[PDB]
Amino acid sequence: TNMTLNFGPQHPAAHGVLRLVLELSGEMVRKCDPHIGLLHRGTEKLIEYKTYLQALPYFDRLDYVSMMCNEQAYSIAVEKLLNIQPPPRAQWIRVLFGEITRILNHIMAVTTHALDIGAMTPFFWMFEEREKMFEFYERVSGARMHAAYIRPGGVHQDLPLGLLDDIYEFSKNFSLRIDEVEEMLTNNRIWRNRTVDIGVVTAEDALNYGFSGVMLRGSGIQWDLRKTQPYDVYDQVEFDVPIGSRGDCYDRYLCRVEEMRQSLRIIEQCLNKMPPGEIKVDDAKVSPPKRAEMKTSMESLIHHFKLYTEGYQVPPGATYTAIEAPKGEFGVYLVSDGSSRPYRCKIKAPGFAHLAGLDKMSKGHMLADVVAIIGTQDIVFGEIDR
Amino acid sequence: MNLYTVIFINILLSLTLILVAFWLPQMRLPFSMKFFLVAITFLLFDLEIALLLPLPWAIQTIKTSTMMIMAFILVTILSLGLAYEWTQKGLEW
Amino acid sequence: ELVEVLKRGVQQVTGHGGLRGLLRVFFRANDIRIGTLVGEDKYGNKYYEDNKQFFGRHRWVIYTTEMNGKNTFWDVDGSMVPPEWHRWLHCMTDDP
Amino acid sequence: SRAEYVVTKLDDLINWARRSSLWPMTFGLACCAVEMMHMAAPRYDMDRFGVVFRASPRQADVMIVAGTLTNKMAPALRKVYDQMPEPRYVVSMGSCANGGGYYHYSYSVVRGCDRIVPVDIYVPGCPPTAEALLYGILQLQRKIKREQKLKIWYRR
Amino acid sequence: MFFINILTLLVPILIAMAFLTLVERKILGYMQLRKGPNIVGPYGILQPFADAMKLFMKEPMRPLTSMSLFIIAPTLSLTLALSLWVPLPMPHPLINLNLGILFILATSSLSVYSILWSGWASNSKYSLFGALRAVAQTISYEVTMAIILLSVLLMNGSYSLQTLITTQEHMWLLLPAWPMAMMWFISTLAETNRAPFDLTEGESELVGFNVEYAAGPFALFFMAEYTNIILMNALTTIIFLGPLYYINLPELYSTNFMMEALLLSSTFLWIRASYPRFRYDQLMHLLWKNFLPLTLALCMWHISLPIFTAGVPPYM
Amino acid sequence: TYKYVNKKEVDMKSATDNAARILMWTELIRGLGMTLSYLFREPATINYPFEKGPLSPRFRGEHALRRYPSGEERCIACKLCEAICPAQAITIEAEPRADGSRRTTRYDIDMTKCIYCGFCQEACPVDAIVEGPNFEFSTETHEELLYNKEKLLNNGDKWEAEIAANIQADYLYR
Amino acid sequence: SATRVIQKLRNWASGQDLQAKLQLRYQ
Amino acid sequence: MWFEILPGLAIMGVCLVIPGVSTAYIHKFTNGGKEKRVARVQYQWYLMERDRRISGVNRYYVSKGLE
Amino acid sequence: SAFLKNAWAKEPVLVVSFSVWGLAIIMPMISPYTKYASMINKATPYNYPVPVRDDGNMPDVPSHPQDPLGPSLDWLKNL
Ligand SMILES: COC1=C(OC)C(=O)C(CC=C(C)C)=C(C)C1=O
Ligand code: SF4
Ligand code: SF4
Repeated sequence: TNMTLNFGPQHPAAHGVLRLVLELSGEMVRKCDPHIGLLHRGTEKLIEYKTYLQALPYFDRLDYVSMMCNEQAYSIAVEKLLNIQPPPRAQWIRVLFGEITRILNHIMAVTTHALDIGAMTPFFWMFEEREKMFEFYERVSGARMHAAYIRPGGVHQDLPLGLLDDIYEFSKNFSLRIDEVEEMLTNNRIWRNRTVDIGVVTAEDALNYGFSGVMLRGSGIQWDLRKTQPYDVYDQVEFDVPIGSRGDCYDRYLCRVEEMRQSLRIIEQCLNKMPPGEIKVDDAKVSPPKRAEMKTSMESLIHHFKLYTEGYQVPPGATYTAIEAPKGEFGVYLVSDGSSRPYRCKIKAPGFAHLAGLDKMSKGHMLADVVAIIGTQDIVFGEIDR
Repeated sequence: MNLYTVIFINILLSLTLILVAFWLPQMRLPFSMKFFLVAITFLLFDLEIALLLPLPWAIQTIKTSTMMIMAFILVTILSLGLAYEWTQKGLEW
Repeated sequence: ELVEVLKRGVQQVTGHGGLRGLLRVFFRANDIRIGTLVGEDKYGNKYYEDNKQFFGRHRWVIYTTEMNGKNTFWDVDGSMVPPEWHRWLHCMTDDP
Repeated sequence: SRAEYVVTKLDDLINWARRSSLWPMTFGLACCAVEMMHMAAPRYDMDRFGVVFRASPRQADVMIVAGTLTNKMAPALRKVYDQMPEPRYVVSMGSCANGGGYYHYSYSVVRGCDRIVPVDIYVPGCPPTAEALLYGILQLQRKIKREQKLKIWYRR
Repeated sequence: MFFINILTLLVPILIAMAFLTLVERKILGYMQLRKGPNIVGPYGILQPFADAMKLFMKEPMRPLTSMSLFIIAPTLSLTLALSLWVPLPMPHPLINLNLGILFILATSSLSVYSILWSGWASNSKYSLFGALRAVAQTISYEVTMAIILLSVLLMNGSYSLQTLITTQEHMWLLLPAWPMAMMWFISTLAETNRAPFDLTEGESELVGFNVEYAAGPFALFFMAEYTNIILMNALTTIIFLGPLYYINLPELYSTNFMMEALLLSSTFLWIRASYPRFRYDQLMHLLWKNFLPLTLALCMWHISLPIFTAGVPPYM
Repeated sequence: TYKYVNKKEVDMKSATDNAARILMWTELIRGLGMTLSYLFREPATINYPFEKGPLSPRFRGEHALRRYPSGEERCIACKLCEAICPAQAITIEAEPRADGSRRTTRYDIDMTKCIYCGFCQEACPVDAIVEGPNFEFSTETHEELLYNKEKLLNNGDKWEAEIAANIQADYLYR
Repeated sequence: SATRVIQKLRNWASGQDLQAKLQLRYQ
Repeated sequence: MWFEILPGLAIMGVCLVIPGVSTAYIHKFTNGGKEKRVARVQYQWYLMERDRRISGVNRYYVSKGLE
Repeated sequence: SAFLKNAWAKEPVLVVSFSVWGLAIIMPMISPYTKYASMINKATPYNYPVPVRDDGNMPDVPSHPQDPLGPSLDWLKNL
């Protein structure tokens, strides 16, 4: 068996749970067959038995590093099926917290990558910044992560009176924090070695294996679903996709540090130009009525009672809506009968495709190389296992 | 003797600790020629070191010219051994 | 520079009443700092807030012995703080 | 001199040593792992309390099961629980591991880790707050403090 | 008396060995924006003693493995490391050995076995793979480690570590021979399996002999590593950074030995937090390609510098 | 708009510059400086028992059932808190109290089942079930985590003062 | 709140002004 | 701040100077206030031994011109 | 030469490595002191110098070694 050796489920190196049954001739990897489902939990079947609004919390758990960006994909999908679109302020919010979430994911991906490599100080440096961001989530949603803030018809509640100012102070400084990590890793005489020319993926092969993420962008293919197919108001902002050449672990990394930088450019704008308005559609049909209204107006109570107890009652149809979640293209194919509860909801996980590529990326590579490549794919087993 | 005294205390201190460890808590084919090759190279270098180890006493040798002529030849011929190790996939794991 | 910290360090140490206060506070918290006493709740507890310290540490509670007769001097727990003063400690409300 | 006293004091020492230095072996199944990495992180330093950032399945005093214990991972959890020292403990973290959580009725999720590993402290919350885990780790410390192993030996 | 002089020179080092872990778990902390362990005891001073007691009490599980190549391995690791402090020449040494540096080089070399024996004893794949790689870089680094010393000796005149106190009465051997200091420092980092070069305890890589080692065995190597961490740093502080020696007052030698050893011990702590770990082959690529040609050539320069600069060192 | 993250003469000055970078590890020394710098920064950690990480009014935390100031429990057993719970956590069975009013004989939130979504807080018309601020309710035994009406009502009475302040702060937003 | 000397050691070692973008959030 | 890593170090330093001062005064006590003779080469051992025979049994005792 | 240049900038260890190898192979050949090593070490007196019988007509220092005759190390002095 060429000394087949399970990478093992319990391994600090393996994010979450990954059995990589690997046959290694000494320290060289001949074949990697990743095993999955150590975190399958039924998210796709469970949703069929739940109403649209009570299936929103499942999406936050699908890939919870990127808590909200995932929620936006279901939102968009349910809004399309209803042909309803969120109010202008809600759109900007979703882009505001959409980006904050991208940073959160990249701080996770870059710093956790280093911890497996062996650099441990970048993680503590940026987890403090993460922490500060979580607090935004909490003061907007109530939960540090797993908010449930972005609902199918807009966000749930307007921003607290004062958040924008703090999402500024932080943004005004975060840059230096990214800069520091840099002085520690971008040019380390050693980061480069373990990362450069490891897991190079061709451009044609990346499209073929459905990579669709930084992994494509790192190989030089220019595709950001946020510029190619704008969703929400990511069209009204101006940002630069960080394309890469000589795609390899180091190049893609540089790309993830660059989108952390570009997201600060998008966040700034959102703070500078967020409109006065409502944060949820005015159709009591889709969005729950305000509590003052349901406690004084009969039509609002009836709409509150029916919405919470039964549901949206989406018109029959099916849609595949994909956003640019921090990992890559996150899409929900939501088939829907006229009923208030969905019929199918295949979650396309940027990650099911990326893991598959582990085999075609880590060939003739050492045990340490495999650890570096799992990092450069930002694998969150929640999205892959669903 | 003085060394013997120190060393036996040294073993005693360690044997005491392992024992305490055990007594207190009462309450298949991994082979790569590269690895073997390294070990070998290692001794060829280790044996070479052994030849170089007398150089501190040999510095004071009256000859001097021969000393250096000898020592320089040894270091150069081994280094060439290394050089060929480079040409060969050896040293290239 | 260093002169001031040496001086102000003495203030903190000599601030906790007698030698015992320091040794006590030192052992149960491991942090010595001086702050205005915002309030003392009926369950034995003392609360201090310092504006100068950063957001995470500007409000702290020094727990007291036997707040329900439990010998809490060593085994202090968070829940010991009363529900009324819980939000002040967690910065939910900036009103003591 | 009454040995009984001598015994209690000794036990306490023993309890202080285990309770001050708990080296947690964390699994990070699921997401509640992200909320533990936050504990390890600077706002809420786990180390300050003597909890090491992480250790292997062997040198680990406490196992924190964060996240859904799916049926495939259930045989492993046990293995690793069974591969730890004689003084060992389990802190279940997350509604997904205390009971079944959002995925309780699923066919692939064990309804709780206490069906596969004995659990000592159950930390509640979907992403149990990092402070809450810290509260839970601190309650494990009070649980250990109360344990009186040698006095039962003496009185047995 | 001599016995008392064995307690001192041992206990004192063991107590200091314990305080290094603490100054490691705090200096790494403040570098990473965290206080580190301060809650147990005052400022964490009781923290090292606490886990020592937890480690010894926890079950030393004997795997379903050898039972000797398993218990010999930590005993050997602690015995060699504490033993190598016997000849160290702080002010004047405990057991002055005419061929002292050969004693230190030989005793270090023996520790590679403990890694080999522990890896074979565990009888699990992670352990054997880890041991084979670990043994490889340890002896690979030994080859440059030894040549770097031979260059030094030839400018010192003897193998006795006591001579360097008289060689370095006017200038540190860093000024001359700095190029090797760096190469001694990096090799000291490899031989103590510390960070930049620590693929053995590589966790992401092979979670490795210590894998099956828990409780008392874990501790003994453990203790060994840290004592070594100091010893090798101390050898840097005698061979290359020569502390000022005044024959009238011998302790300013030990006072400065104290200061330089702590700072260079602080440096490998600082190195660990600052750098990612090198790849297994990247590590050997450095020694055999980058350092060994530099060392062998600079070795010849140190047989030539003496002769044509008419500076052949005085034996004795 | 796109950007090239890593898209790219030999002069002694240049080479000598590059060779020094490899030979004396210049960039490695740069990295050490950064960590030495923070060593001097104030640590961000909080004494956990003494100082608490800030949570604003919407924090969901631990379930509680409120009562009217008069003393009549708010819940009127409409049971849509049960309907919208995503995890099936809340179990409610009711019968007309002798007063003739409508009250819940049994209200059981299984906290291990609950995923603290906060929709129950949302759904209640009388707002009887609220997400209380406390997050520290870790329990030695699994049974303690299952909560009946008496524990939640008792939880409600203990934290009513802060719950009222929190709802007071956030109701305009809702 | 750190002596300028110690603070300088920081700025020098870092190569940029952390004083402008501090880790301690303030009012 | 960083003030606190010092406690621990202090106890390391103090435990690394003891050994150097200790070994270098348990020598100047046992050898009669005179540094222990280092006999690297036999000549020195001879001279040392000769000293022993010259007086008492211990070499540290040192007879002078007045003998 | 050109490679030499890049070699100075790429793989800049071997270059230095070889350079030293050579500089150590040259300095000894050309130096105003090389000769002293074999003398300075030759002079160092380790083994007793046994005196010869004075048959007569000899330049050997008789009596006090301080006699002006014989070998001198003033070269070693003021070296
Ligand atoms: C990014 O994904 C990862 C996890 O998922 C949330 C983990 O749980 C863990 C395990 C967490 C600890 C603290 C061991 C790691 C290492 C990880 O990389
Ligand atoms: S409990 Fe809530 S948070 Fe923890 S894992 Fe299950 S879902 Fe993710
Ligand atoms: S909704 Fe509010 S009131 Fe209606 S039952 Fe659930 S809790 Fe009682």
